[PDB]
Amino acid sequence: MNIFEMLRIDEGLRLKIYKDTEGYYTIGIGHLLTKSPSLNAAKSELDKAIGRNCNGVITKDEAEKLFNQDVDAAVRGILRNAKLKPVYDSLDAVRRCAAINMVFQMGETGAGFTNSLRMLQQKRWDEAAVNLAKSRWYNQTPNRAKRVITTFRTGTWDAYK
Ligand SMILES: CSc1ccccc1Cl
Repeated sequence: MNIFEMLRIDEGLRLKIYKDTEGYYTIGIGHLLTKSPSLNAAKSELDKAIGRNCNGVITKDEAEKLFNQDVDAAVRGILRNAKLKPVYDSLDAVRRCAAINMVFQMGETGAGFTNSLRMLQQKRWDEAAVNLAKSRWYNQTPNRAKRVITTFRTGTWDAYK
């Protein structure tokens, strides 16, 4: 298990434009295209991302390439963020995957987790797990949030096996 396998489980793989759990146009392994309601706007973002005229459809290789870029962007965003980096650097490798997973899903802005971050940095795992669940995130995607929270609570891959 690694961050790629973990997010591939959580996001699935679809080769044609779809809507995510929030109703936003997406493709591949959870690659957000746009929050605009315009499918044409989403198709333009897709063509820009892939470098060719895609008509809303990509190959598996292209989906995996976008996915690698997206995971890397989440990691680099953590490392550039003065609030997130110290917490991330305090974690073991398995829990770092849970952190990347959250940033992939919600972005750096998706900021309100200050108290959870403090508990995680303090290694108060059960308390952090309780706090993480008091969130729109948990209520709207509870099965995925439960898996991520179990990963933070235990430092194991048990929720994904
Ligand atoms: C909200 S999860 C997270 C994100 C960035 C760095 C560390 C953590 Cl625990």
